Amino acid sequence: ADSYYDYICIIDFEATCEEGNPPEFVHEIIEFPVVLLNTHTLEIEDTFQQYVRPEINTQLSDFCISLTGITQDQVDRADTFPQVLKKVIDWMKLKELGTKYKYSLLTDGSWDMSKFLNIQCQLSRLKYPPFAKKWINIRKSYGNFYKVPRSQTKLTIMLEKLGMDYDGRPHCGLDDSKNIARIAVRMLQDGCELRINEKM
Ligand SMILES: Nc1ncnc2c1ncn2[C@@H]1O[C@H](COP(=O)(O)O)[C@@H](O)[C@H]1O
Ligand SMILES: [Mg+2]
Ligand SMILES: [Mg+2]
Repeated sequence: ADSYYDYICIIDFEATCEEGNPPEFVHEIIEFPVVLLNTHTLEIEDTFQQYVRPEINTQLSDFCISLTGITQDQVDRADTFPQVLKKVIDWMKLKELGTKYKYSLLTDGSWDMSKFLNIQCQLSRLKYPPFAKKWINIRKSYGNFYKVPRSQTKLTIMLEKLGMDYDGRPHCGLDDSKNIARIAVRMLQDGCELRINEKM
């Protein structure tokens, strides 16, 4: 398996939303998961998961709660986005990412990590983190490696094509991140050289 990176960090956010995806509703991140994939052992070595308390639209819609399974009380008890991002940065530093170990972020598309983070950093008046400015977009990697159209790189289809079931609850951010990590593991086992393929 490709050992170009020592670790791959999979991040797939959940955000506030309304039914019908209205463009005037401003998204806030409500779940910040990180799955740490060891490229040498091909094991998920560790995970990070925190909910995040939205401030612009504090009350989750019924649609959002139904979609993600995240409840109002779970976000009520959560820390602010700046506090959660601080914890993520600490955790990554603890894992020695970017110092002892070479690493990349891996995502399920541009929206699913970068655009939500971009919106949220605007809202929180934070710099968009340089470490998140490039990533492996696994839909692009999968499409190019298995030679399938974009229509066939939906998360459930990627799993099904490879003889895998979805493990856990779809639209739980940590569970989606884990399933994306499972696909990445199989791609590495299959001989794919996963590489950064998208920049902001
Ligand atoms: N069907 C949908 N309708 C409205 N928003 C959605 C829908 N699917 C996903 N989203 C939004 O996009 C986020 C990430 O999607 P996902 O990674 O599939 O859970 C969700 O947390 C929602 O904010
Ligand atoms: Mg996603
Ligand atoms: Mg998700």
